[PDB]
Amino acid sequence: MKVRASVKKLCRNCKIIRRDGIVRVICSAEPRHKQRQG
Amino acid sequence: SRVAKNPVKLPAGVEIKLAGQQLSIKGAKGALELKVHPSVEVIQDSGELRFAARNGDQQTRAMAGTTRALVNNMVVGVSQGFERKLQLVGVQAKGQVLSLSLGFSHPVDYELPAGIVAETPSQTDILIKGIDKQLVGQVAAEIRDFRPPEPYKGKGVRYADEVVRRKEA
Amino acid sequence: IGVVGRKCGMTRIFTEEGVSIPVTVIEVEPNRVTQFKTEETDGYRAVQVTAGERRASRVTKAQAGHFAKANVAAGRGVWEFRLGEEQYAAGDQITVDLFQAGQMVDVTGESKGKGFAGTIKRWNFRGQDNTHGNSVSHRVPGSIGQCQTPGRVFKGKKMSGHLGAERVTVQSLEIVRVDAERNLLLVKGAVPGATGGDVIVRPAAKA
Amino acid sequence: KTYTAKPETVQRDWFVVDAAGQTLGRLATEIARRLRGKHKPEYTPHVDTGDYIVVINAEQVRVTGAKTTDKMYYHHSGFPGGIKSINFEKLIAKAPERVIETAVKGMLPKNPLGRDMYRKLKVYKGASHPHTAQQPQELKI
RNA sequence: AGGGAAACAACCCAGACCGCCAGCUAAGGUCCCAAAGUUGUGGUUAAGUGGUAAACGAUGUGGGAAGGCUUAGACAGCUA
RNA sequence: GAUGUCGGCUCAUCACAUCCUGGGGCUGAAGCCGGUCCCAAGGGUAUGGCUGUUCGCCAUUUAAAGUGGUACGCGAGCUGGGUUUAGAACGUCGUGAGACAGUUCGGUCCCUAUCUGCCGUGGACGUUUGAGAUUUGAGAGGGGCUGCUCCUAGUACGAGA
RNA sequence: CGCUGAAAGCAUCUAAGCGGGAAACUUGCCUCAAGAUGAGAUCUCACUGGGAACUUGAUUCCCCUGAAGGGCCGUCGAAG
Repeated sequence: MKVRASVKKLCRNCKIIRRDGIVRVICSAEPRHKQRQG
Repeated sequence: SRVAKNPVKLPAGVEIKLAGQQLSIKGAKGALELKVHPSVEVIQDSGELRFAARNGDQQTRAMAGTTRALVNNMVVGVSQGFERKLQLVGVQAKGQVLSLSLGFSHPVDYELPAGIVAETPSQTDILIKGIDKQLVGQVAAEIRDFRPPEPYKGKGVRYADEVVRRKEA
Repeated sequence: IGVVGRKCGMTRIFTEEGVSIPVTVIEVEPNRVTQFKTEETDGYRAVQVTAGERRASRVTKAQAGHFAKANVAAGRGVWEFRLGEEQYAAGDQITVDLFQAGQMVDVTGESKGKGFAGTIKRWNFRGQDNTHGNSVSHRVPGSIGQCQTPGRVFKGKKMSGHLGAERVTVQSLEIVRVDAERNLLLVKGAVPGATGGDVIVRPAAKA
Repeated sequence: KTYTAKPETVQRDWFVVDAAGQTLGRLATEIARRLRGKHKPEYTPHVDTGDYIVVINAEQVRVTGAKTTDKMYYHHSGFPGGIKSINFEKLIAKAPERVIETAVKGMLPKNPLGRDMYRKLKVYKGASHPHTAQQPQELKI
């Protein structure tokens, strides 16, 4: 995870999810583009 | 298009029980599937099964779709034996308990509940068989966190696919 | 379940290999069941016992009638033992036989009354200096609290007074010897209290 | 001069509230209203002209929204650091009647009269109460 | 001075001659502490937001304008 | 018509922006190590040489020697080394009395606790007739740390180390 | 870190529904604890006499009777 105040889709495989009230990003390619809240 | 208006198309070997509020699915190769169908839901009958909502909400719009999905894999698991081929290192299957020594000093023994069953078709592999995909996927995940896949050389228990992120140092 | 005895002082045992094991010897005159408290009639499961010999003129009529329901003819004190699932009739006699050797055990008595201790003896405080200019206060506590926030002393502040006869349990003491012919437990180590104080010996809570 | 109720000749009744899916504070406000005696024309503010309230199913009481996992209950033990909390659902597992008592207690006055009115509230846990001799009748059916 | 803003010279309403177990209002209010709507109609809001707050970041949701992709068969998913 | 400094001692108490110990994610993380970021405040969290020191610099340890609030916590608990009244001296300034981005030796720390607080320990009354004993536990407090050698195994991993 | 899973034919730990998960939290361990005025519970013991006035939870007064037990006191304590 990577905690910001501004999560973005860093590449094309990134996907933004509201999970449990948190704006997370899941990446199917690289787990370094996983990022927590924003 | 949306999935709740896609009918179930159950085969002949699924003898259901309409009860008004909750569905009860019986059949051969597994049975006894009960599900408390929610309040915002319609369960009607024909030659095939199909679902519709009750009221103009965005909460029940997700619920009718998940109810069609739950009864889809519920019916097709009453019909067929839901599987998973987890590939690991060393599997001494013996009975209702599973025995595997994943690189520690102790071989951690894993027991299997009612429903599920695991087999030993090869040397490095586990095939699972169960009637609901919920518990099939749950016991596959419960095997998986015994040892997650190390990227570098590659050790642990995997899935059937190969999308494991490998790195070189 | 446990047993009630009195502390007869400490002794020693040499083993044959040559280690001296420190031993307190708990003399257990055999304990006599007076009630059996059942959850139906009392709310919980327990057993009352007695350990011997009060005078007749020191047993009151209420106490003598309680000791005469159970045909026990009974003595100093009455103690209680919470039970899980054990059945005792109200005349039974539990002895040292419920202990083997090995057999880790918890022993509770009343500690020796130190009278009114100071903060050095009661709470292991440091003394201030004895010579380097120090005025009258060489052994007193230091400050109590902080200045105006909070402007009062916090509760549970460690101060002085009565290191006394509180109940103390000493747990996981090994049983060296169960001597049932003259009714003795020999117990590895120290036990709270003076010689002849009442002491309660029941199996270990941390097993 | 106006009427004053006087504590010798006050009439009291016994009542059973069935808290089997009632909102917590909307139940508590009618309970506290009836403990003070606000529903009686003989209301005098310095005498308790209230009724005895029995509440039976006090773990079936219900909070709305997310107040079940939320809604902390606090108490300070008196020692430093000794703040202590419990949420709604672990309190309704531990002591279920304490919920519907600290709701009604906070809505009563902070007086010796509020204590005397709180003594007339008898909340219980199951579907029964040990008060069949006082013969309570059901309200807000 | 009084009433309101929990408490609060200077903020709001209002300027106390005295008595009344009379009425109507202002500010502010009307579930219980605590006087008065658990009032009515139509919505919004799921955070306890209300009941602390900025750059910026979010398929959170309501509304209103517009474009083209719109069955010769579109936006992601199977038979060269 | 007085709220008596800096430091040390003694005793603390809270926060968490976590120093150790615990749980994770990513990695330019092969492993021993790490880097960073989350979660976590339960318990722990040096002794000294120098200087009045806080700090700092060293010496040697530790698993670690956390950062802060509390009248820069704490003198009706102690000290009184520094600043610091009156004495004296040096350098400097001033004709001088004297003075100091200054140094230097010397130099009185009062209180028997009424009330709140806190640690103990009783006396009264009440608990619905009274009594001797034994109790349940709503609640509250304490406790909670950690190192090393070995045992699978010089194995898994790594060309090797 | 997830299973199943839609809204959004897919994918997604989540929106329903189910799991793992830390010295934190609640127990477990020790001690105090019914002044817990919500004053709880057990076992056992003790008391089984008349009359008058005035007001009839009835109180007051007189006579008799003072039990279970508690205390004062004494000899003391590894208790103070």
